[PDB]
Amino acid sequence: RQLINTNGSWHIN
Amino acid sequence: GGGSQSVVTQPPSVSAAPGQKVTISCSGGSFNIGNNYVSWYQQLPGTAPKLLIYDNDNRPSGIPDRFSGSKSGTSATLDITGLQTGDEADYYCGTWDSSLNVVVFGGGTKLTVL
Amino acid sequence: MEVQLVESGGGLVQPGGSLRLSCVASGLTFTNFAVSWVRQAPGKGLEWVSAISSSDGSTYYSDSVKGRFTISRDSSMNTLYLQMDSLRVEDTAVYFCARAVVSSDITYTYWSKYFDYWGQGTLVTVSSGSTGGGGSG
Repeated sequence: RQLINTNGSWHIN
Repeated sequence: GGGSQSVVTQPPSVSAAPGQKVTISCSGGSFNIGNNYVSWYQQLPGTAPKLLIYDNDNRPSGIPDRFSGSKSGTSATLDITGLQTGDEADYYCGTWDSSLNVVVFGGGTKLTVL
Repeated sequence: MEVQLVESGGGLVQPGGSLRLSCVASGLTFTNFAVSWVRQAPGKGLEWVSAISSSDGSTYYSDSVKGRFTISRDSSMNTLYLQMDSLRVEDTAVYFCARAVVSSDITYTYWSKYFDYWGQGTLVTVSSGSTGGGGSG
């Protein structure tokens, strides 16, 4: 998929 | 308070007789439904909300296929066929909003089966 | 084994006061998931409030609770908390603990955040008993 699970991180920026 | 406006809008109520089909839509904007993935929840009276659909159209393991979701543009829709009295509940779509930086939930739709 | 996300600490409090909610997972893991608190005011819809990352402990808040609420976890690894200070009547609501599945594309622009399990929730009522119109909120 285009999506990739962050494995527990609510956000990344 | 009284009446108001929502970031993501849903009809206040939907109804149909047992066996019929019902559709609940969510209308948002580019920063929420337009660019992010939508999920749908069933909140039975006095009950913990439960996930019905995730990533626009996926169904979690224990959810019957008469529940389905789709996304188009800044809009999303939840389809429920073979309506049953146990389906009476409040339904919410949910999505990340890249502008407000919160998961925004639609205003809610009260499903009556009659 | 029963599967449970149990919240508690809800109660009646005067505006300006404080409360601490706790959420305890049983029969489910927090490993590889984030966790959020979501509330529902009297007769209203679901509103996201705060979240914590199980990975690095990063914390996040809606603008309406910033500076007043504090989300945290302890070494049990299956428990989180929501300290609520300087409470306001509009903070009145049922507070749900909900496990989050989080994903994004490689450029961190497109996001998928959904809640795959929720607790029954705990009720928080902030009022002096005086409201001018029915219940508090």
